[PDB]
Amino acid sequence: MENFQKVEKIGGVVYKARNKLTGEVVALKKITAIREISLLKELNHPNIVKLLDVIHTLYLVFEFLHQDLKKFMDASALTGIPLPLIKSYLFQLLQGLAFCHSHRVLHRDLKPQNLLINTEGAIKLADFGLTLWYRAPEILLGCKYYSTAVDIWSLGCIFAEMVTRRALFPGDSEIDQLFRIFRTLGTPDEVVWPGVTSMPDYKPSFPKWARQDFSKVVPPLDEDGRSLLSQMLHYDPNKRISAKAALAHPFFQDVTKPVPHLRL
Ligand SMILES: CC(=O)Nc1nccc(-c2c(C)nc3ccccn23)n1
Repeated sequence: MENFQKVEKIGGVVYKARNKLTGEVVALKKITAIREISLLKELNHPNIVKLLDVIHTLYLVFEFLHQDLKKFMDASALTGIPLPLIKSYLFQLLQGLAFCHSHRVLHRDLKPQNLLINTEGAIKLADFGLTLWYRAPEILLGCKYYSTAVDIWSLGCIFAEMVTRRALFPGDSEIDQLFRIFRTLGTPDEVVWPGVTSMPDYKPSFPKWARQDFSKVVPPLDEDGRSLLSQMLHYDPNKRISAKAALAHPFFQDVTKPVPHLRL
């Protein structure tokens, strides 16, 4: 760590830093684990933040990117992110997740704060392999052996927030999170989700709300985009669309790679 000069606090704790002798600016994270971290160094992809070095002496040295998606959404709040720029970001994240998922690795806590962007129009996943708003309902209902579907759920909540400029399900506790999901998509039962009533934290006493129309939940989104969102938010994890199959959805027929307007 004598080889690094802390520039500033970025957001254990994460620091922007300069390799005192090398030229690189980098993002430095101060934290069976050692072996797990060694499997991540080899998990390299254009939509995954690069893990440069693992220093057990345990610090993690990542590639640096200049902005997170949460701050970018706040700066675009007045006018909103142009739809072609929303569509490009979703397409790329789906590529990232498809990659992770084919090597059996989950993210588990996806959110706007850990999604990083550059001037080139690229978007990357961070915290891979290491707020309740983006949490999948199987996690809330006590399933202990949850699947890659938990990430697809989280990415759909994020898709929706970009389009509407509001958080889809902004809960401040586990039961609040759950009841907001229920009020929008209807309380789940054995019809839509087989096995649901025999989950560790399921209660037969849950209120029974009815489902709302998707044209109400994300109005300005066109029909292809609303179709894909409803398959990313299916209650049953085995019905939820996989990353690979979402990439072939007709929503991405006309996809491009626009450049964003970033003020750094
Ligand atoms: C502006 C910015 O956050 N850049 C950046 N580059 C690379 C990595 C990270 C990073 C990593 C590795 N973990 C977290 C957690 C929260 C926010 C950013 N990060 N952050």
